[PDB]
Amino acid sequence: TRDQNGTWEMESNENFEGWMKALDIDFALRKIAVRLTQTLVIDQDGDNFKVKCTSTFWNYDVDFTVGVEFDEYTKSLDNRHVKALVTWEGDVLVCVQKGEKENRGWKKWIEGDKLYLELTCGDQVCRQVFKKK
Ligand SMILES: *C/C=C(C)/C=C/C=C(C)/C=C/C1=C(C)CCCC1(C)C
Repeated sequence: TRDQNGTWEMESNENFEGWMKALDIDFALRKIAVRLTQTLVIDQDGDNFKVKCTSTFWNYDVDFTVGVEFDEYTKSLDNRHVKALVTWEGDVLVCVQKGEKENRGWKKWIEGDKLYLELTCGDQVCRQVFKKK
C-alpha cells in the first residue's frame, strides 16, 4: 500500500536528538522536543499531499506534489533553502532536499497498521514509527 492518509500516533523514536542536532536546532528546543508525543495527519489525494505534524509546543506542516520539484524554505525548522522532490520507489515515498546539508530528506512507508518515517541529515538517521489512530 501507498496509502498514507490518516491520523498517526508516534510509538517509537530512535536517534531523534542526533537528527535535530544534525540540523543545528537549538539545544533548548531539542531538550523539550525529545519529550513530546507527536501526531502526524496526512491528507493524500493523487499526487497532492498535505502533512501536518503536531506536538504541544511546535508544529511542522508541508504541502507537496509527488513528482514536482519545489523550492522550499524550511521555515521555523532550520531557516534554510532547499530544492525538494518527493517520488515513489515502489511503495516507499522518498523526499530528497538538495542544499547545504548532505543526505537530507526522508522516507515514508506503510507496514500494516503502522507508518514508518526515516529522517536523514548528514550522517544521522532518525527512525520513527506511528500507529494509525
Ligand atoms: C513526511 C513527514 C515528515 C517530513 C515529518 C516531519 C516532522 C518534523 C520535521 C518534526 C519537527 C518537530 C521538531 C523537529 C521538534 C518537535 C516538534 C516537531 C515534532 C513538529
